[PDB]
Amino acid sequence: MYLSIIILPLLGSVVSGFFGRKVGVSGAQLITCSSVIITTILSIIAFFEVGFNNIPVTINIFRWIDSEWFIINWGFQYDSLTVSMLIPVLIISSLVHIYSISYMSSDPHNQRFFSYLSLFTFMMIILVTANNYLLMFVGWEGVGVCSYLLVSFWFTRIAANQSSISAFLTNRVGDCFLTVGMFAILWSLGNLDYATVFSLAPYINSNVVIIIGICLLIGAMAKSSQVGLHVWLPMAMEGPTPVSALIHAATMVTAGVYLLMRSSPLIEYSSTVLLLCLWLGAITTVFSSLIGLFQQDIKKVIAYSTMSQLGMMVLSIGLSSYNIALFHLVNHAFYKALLFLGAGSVIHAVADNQDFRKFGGLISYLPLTYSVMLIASLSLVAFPFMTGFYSKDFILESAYGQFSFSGVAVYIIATIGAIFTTLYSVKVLYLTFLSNPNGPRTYYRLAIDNFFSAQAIKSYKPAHEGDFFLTLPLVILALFSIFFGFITKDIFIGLGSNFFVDNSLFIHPIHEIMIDTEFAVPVLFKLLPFIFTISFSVIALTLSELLSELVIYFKFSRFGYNIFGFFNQRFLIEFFYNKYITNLILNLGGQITKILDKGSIELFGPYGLERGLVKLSKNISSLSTSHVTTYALYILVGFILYLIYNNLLLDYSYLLLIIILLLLLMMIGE
Amino acid sequence: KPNITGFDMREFLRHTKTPTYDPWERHEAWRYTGRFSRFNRFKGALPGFGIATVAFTAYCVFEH
Amino acid sequence: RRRPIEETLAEIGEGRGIKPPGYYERRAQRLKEKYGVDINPVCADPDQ
Amino acid sequence: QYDPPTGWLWGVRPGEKYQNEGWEGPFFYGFWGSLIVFAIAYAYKPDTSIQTWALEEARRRLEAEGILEDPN
Amino acid sequence: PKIPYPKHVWSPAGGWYAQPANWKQNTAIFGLVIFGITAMVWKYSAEHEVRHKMPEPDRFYPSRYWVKQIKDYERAQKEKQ
Amino acid sequence: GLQHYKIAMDPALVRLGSMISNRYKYFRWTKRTALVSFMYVVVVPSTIGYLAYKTDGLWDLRAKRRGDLISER
Amino acid sequence: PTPESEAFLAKKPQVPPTFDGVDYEDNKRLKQAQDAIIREQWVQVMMGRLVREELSKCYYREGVNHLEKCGKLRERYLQLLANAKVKGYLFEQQNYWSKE
Amino acid sequence: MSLLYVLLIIPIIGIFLISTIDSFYFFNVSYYKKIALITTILNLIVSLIIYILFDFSNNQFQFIQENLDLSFYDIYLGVDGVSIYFVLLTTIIMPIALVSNWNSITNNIKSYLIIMLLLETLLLAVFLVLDVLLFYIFFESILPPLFILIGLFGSSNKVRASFYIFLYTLLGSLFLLLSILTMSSIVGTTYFDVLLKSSFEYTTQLFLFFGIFIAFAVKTPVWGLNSWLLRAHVESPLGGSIVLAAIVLKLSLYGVFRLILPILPQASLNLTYIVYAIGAITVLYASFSTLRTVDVKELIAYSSVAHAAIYLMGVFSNTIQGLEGAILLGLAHGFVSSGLFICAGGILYDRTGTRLIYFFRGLTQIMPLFSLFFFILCLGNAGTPLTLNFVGEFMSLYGTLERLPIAGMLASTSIIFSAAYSIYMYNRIAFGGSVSLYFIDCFRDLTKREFFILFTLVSFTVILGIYPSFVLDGLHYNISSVVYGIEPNASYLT
Amino acid sequence: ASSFVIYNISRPGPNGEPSSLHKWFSKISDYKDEWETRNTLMAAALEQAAHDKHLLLTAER
Ligand SMILES: CCCCCCCCCCCCO[C@@H]1O[C@H](CO)[C@@H](O[C@H]2O[C@H](CO)[C@@H](O)[C@H](O)[C@H]2O)[C@H](O)[C@H]1O
Ligand SMILES: CCCCCCCCCCCCO[C@@H]1O[C@H](CO)[C@@H](O[C@H]2O[C@H](CO)[C@@H](O)[C@H](O)[C@H]2O)[C@H](O)[C@H]1O
Ligand SMILES: CCCCCCCCCCCCO[C@@H]1O[C@H](CO)[C@@H](O[C@H]2O[C@H](CO)[C@@H](O)[C@H](O)[C@H]2O)[C@H](O)[C@H]1O
Ligand SMILES: CCCCCCCCCCCCO[C@@H]1O[C@H](CO)[C@@H](O[C@H]2O[C@H](CO)[C@@H](O)[C@H](O)[C@H]2O)[C@H](O)[C@H]1O
Repeated sequence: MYLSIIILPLLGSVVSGFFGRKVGVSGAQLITCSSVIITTILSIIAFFEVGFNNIPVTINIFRWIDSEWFIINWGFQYDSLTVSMLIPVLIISSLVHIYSISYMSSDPHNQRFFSYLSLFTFMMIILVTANNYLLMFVGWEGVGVCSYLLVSFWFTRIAANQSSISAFLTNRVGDCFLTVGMFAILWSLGNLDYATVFSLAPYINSNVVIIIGICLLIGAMAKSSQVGLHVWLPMAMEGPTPVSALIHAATMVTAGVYLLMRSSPLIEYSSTVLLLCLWLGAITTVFSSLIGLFQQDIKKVIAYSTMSQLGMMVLSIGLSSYNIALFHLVNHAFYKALLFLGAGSVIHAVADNQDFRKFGGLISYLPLTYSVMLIASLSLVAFPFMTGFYSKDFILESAYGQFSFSGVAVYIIATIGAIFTTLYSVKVLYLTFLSNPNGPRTYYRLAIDNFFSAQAIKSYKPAHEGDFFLTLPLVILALFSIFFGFITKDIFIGLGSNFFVDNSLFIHPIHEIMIDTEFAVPVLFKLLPFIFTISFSVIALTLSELLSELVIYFKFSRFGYNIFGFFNQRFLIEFFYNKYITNLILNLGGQITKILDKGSIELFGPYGLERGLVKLSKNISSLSTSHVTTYALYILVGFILYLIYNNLLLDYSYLLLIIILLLLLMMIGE
Repeated sequence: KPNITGFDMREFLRHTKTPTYDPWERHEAWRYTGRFSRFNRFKGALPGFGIATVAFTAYCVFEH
Repeated sequence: RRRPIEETLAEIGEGRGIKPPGYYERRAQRLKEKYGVDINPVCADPDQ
Repeated sequence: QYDPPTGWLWGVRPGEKYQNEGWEGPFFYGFWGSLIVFAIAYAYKPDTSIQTWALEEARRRLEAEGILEDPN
Repeated sequence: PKIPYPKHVWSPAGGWYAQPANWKQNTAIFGLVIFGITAMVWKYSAEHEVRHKMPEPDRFYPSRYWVKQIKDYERAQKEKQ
Repeated sequence: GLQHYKIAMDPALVRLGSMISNRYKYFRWTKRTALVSFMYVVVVPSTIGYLAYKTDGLWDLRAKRRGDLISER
Repeated sequence: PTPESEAFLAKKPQVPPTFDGVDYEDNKRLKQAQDAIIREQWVQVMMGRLVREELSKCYYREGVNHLEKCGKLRERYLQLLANAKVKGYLFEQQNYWSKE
Repeated sequence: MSLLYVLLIIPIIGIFLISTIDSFYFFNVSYYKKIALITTILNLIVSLIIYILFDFSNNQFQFIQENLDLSFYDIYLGVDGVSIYFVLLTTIIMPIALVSNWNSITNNIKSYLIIMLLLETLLLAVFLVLDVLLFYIFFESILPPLFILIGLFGSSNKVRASFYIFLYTLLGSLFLLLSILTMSSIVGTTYFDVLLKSSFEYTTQLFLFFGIFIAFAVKTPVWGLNSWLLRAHVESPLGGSIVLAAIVLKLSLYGVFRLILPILPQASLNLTYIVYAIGAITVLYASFSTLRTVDVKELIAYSSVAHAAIYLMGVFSNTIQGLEGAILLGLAHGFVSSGLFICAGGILYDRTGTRLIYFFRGLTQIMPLFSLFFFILCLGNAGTPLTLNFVGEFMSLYGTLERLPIAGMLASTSIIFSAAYSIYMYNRIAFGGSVSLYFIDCFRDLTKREFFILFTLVSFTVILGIYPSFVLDGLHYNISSVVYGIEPNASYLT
Repeated sequence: ASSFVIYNISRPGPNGEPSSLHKWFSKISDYKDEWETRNTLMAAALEQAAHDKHLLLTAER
């Protein structure tokens, strides 16, 4: 069974991709969807199997790489952390598959699309079920190849081809650092298996753990889209909406977080990386909360919301409460997938327009979508007793619960980042559903009012909700977004819970802050995020509905003109990357090609020896005039030079100077 | 000091209002009426609140 | 065909995978002189 | 309203058939045939790797210690 | 509205709107070979999964019914007094 | 050799590709080309080589545990 | 212990892993000394491989308290890790160390 | 006779039959091309027979023949695990190299087949010879057939391309000859068994190193000395390009396991920082200038320079892992570079007559089978996992980091830069917009010939990526013999 | 299907006891010492000729 969870998504991908002609769009959709539905059911069972019974499962198939001290197997371990990740990965993958039957119905290439969906699920399973870091890297690269294949699904569009280059190469930068980090592990311990690395971790050189932890963290920025290497994640919104719901906001983005959570038995022995994890987390939350409030694309806002939540989990990891980060990771993939599938539904209704400035009303036209995205937005802001309430609000009070400067700092930073989250959540829900209509009448012209006479049969197209294959995922994910946090709060938060007591999430007694977070933190800071959400939400509603002039005053002031464009342009990080990193590399390639390879390497080489020697040989060849009188003089000359050399006992070097002088005199013309 | 164009940003913002007369007034009047009046837009901003509020009061009265 | 060990250690030197018998005790002396820290690796076994 | 499946595999139009250029005979029977016959033979190749030899000695040294249990 | 496309282009994934009229028969056949392949990997799992802790006798654990290591344990434990 | 399919060969791109191919025939030794050539061929390799010599055998990570130092030398 | 396999008689070295007292111009004795040293270095590295496999099963068996149940295996693996590498015979063949 | 001499006679017998068939019939060129192809398959069947019998843990050369008669120059053939996979790679490529270029030659077809059948013998010999002068004899006997292969069947800039390869390879190899002659003078023979026993004085080693490395640096090739390859590979016919990249670029890689690792160890150790400094530079510069190359076939050639540098730093690591990774990356390069050359030189050039990346766009829309294989060969060039190219790079890069960490850290940047050019080339030809407008008429997709050699080459790259132990089990014991070093408690046993 | 069938057939068995084909394959490629005996003879001669080449080329004029 366990090895069958791994195998099923792979087989459905192969049928849809290499045999799409035989099965057709219907047969590809059925085999692809059914295989991942079956895998999802087998994985829910494996959660009861492994986690609730504390029975880890080991299976090794054959060796991959065999050398001295290097034995890396095609082996898989199922523990409490593995089955925890598999549930959001396979529930969301199953639902996005069912969703994609309705969303991609009109597209010409459905077999290729559904094949890439199953290929992504297979690779994500490989990433969380591996025995060792090198097989986890296969899923890491595999998910990257699948994200490139899905961002660039519409290859005809150049924008898509630029954005897929960004995703591929910004993730290769993280891969370089993981490869260095895995080299460090092999160099120190001789093998990179999890049992080996974690059993020996308490004793390794403390500075060796620094090198591995930094390399593991740098690799984690690229995939988890942390501020240093995050430019790719918003560009991955070029691919179709269901791709952005699973890969770009509910599964692959979390792999960086999984890498740190898996490596907890190692990075816990280096508090130096834990400060970097923590500050890395707090920066990305305010960095991306500010940007999303000034975006005009709905997908761009929901992409910048995901990076604000990924920054929350990395903050929790550096806070040294891994069960909290795992709890947020699973809870977030339910409501972030909901908002993306809900946004995808309004894009479908409004003729593929993705701009808030052209959406209005629509609340009466898309009632289910509005309520469902209201479900998602209340857990995104962690409204009390929602699924996101138990995960996001425990990260905040755990930051203040570690009574340190860095903890109180990140609490202030993260709380401000939460304020801007509430602002762009109102923006999305107000401008798409609650504001006056800002788009053409075609989305709002019904048949109850007669605008036509001889064309009443057709041509109204008034923004209707989709079909069963579209709404069904949205309803299910809504139920998760309301109740999943409560029903699983003990498995993850607990107080002395033993769910991860198979060393899947190792907390060192020195770093435990759980008891203080339960008792030490004052009620004011415990309740503080709630008042801010309720107060800002009403303030932004009035400034968007009642008092709409004031924001016009801000953006028409030169101060606010610069502040609006600064955050709209994403801190100008894209600007400085193309101009000083990307273009710098393309100039360097040109200078090597133009001035060195085709320049001085051929001048101080074959071409300069060619043109130099041909000139020399013509001059010496011009000494031969076929005159016996002049040839006789040469013999006497060459006779005397031999007599001088072997009678004046001259230094042999004096001769070589003569030859080099003579040769270079024939090198000069005229 | 004033530009050759009559554009002044202070005066521009003064006119950021709903104009009294507009040649396009009737062409745009559909966006503020009917389904798009103030009440109608926010009539169902909280879908299940009305049904839930009365239902929760029924459960709340359990003393009797 | 074979040479004194001292002859080769003169041209290449110990280190870079050339760990002649007695390399660890010498390295301790070398590291103590330059870093001023005594090398004493940890046990790795709670028992003995 | 899905369309019929289409295309010309190998560029052979729906009228005619694939014309054998000449390479096909040796490449399918000799080149690939040799690899399947090599694959089936490789299964019965005795294992003369250093590790299968070194594992068995290594087990007999660790069996002489509490690290590995001996069947005797 | 469907895109105009060239009809001489052969693709393993079908191309632009490819559904055969035998789609159901072919899909049925691919389902059986999937089911047959996944049946072999299952029997591999049953005989090669490794556990260092056996489940409780009365506690829900459906692996008990096909994995050999557990079946060897539970049959051995069913011999006492 | 074999006839190829018809390509609308752009005279502008054809002469550009011809330019890239014969470009070496026009390289000169200027103050600029020498400066770029000296930087790339001498300075960068000499800097990389110098660090390679200074840090050679400096560190080893195998089996090094707490209480031991990474530095070999 | 485990019986010595038939395959483990054909490749078993007949000479000690050394070059001392080995005439180099006797190629037969020399190649067997080369083989004897390589086989020993390899047994040492597979000894650590097998200890590492036991460590892993003690790790997945003890889970949380592996830090107080798997220490003997950790000792042996860390001993072998510092001492067994496959370094070849070439240095050994070309230098003599007096041990005095 | 031995079985290693049968490897050499069969390609010679095929040369004879092509030359004499016209004397029994005006015969078709199709009959000449079946003879050459059946002859290369038989060499591949013998080589698979040799591999079945081969002992993976034996320190004696195998399949040798008792000469018992000594002359000034005598051919001595033997096989060790270090050379068996180089022989197999030569015998899998040569059949595909012929099939790939089956229609593209058209004129002088007998001459073309005779040169390849002659090249197969000379490249097979260079791996089978048990002397270092005999190694040089065949490592340089390939230069006259390759001068005439490029000149007779090459592209437009063929004359200069063929002069570059011959003169650079002749010049570079004449510094190797001086070093080989010196070792023979000091020892009295170049037979491997006698030379490997002998230990040179450090100063002799440091000057023998200067001369074997100068040869190898030209033939790797390193960055400032790679001009011949940028000309040779591009102007060469498709078949010549496949041989030159897959097999000839590996002669220097296999020559370090014979001429440097076992007989000049102290020199290799004390000079590795010079090698690594060069290898690091040629990783960066080659990759920066591969990004701005506008000829597709010359973009595949430049990619080869960056990969050869990773395997060159791997052979100089003094580590078991980097040495086996170097051989794996050379085997991996043999399959992937062959496929990318087939795509650029044998599918695009066949249909367009152009190599300029300006003219290609959206080729996936009309050629979906080409784009699938082209993507897989681009990913392997990028060292993606599941391909043999990833395993070789990882082991080559790890031994580089363990030897001198800093240089392996720069060399690890190949993970970002090989990816950069591979995807950028891919997105500009297969993707990048709709089918170009420079294509007046539609292009057909892959032929059953083009498909099945691309599929065969991809199949070797992926299967060997999953289970590299097919090649790793053979090299372990034999690689163990080229490591220099001791451990303080494992050595000098009593 | 063939790979599953071929792999199943070519397995050794419960405890050792190789199959007939395994016996045949190991028998043909035995070469118990015949590579060693031929290499040693050739190494001995080429070592002699090196001594001879040195004797003839370094003789007193
Ligand atoms: C994975 C690829 C990279 C791996 C190779 C790079 C490893 C880098 C290791 C750096 C640390 C090496 O070992 C380190 O050296 C520094 C000096 O530089 C010393 O550092 C020491 O500094 C002061 C003196 O100034 C000492 O009092 C203190 O005890 C210690 O911190 C120690 O010897 C050791 O902490
Ligand atoms: C380390 C430094 C370098 C090491 C040694 C490498 C030296 C290589 C030098 C080769 C010089 C080129 O060699 C010379 O090239 C020119 C092309 O320009 C050839 O000239 C030929 O090509 C031209 C191209 O227009 C044609 O008109 C015609 O086919 C012919 O004249 C010469 O026949 C050849 O002799
Ligand atoms: C990484 C670099 C590796 C280099 C390896 C060795 C390459 C060969 C070294 C010598 C190369 C010849 O070098 C070249 O010689 C000839 C001498 O006539 C000169 O060639 C040129 O001289 C001047 C330019 O200065 C010109 O006006 C003249 O037309 C031309 O002959 C070049 O000034 C010189 O660059
Ligand atoms: C050391 C020297 C360098 C060696 C390099 C290897 C060179 C190998 C060359 C192959 C032998 C020559 O190849 C020879 O080419 C000539 C071309 O005129 C052919 O001769 C024939 O060719 C075609 C065949 O239809 C006829 O149109 C032509 O009239 C006739 O001459 C021979 O049948 C062929 O055998």
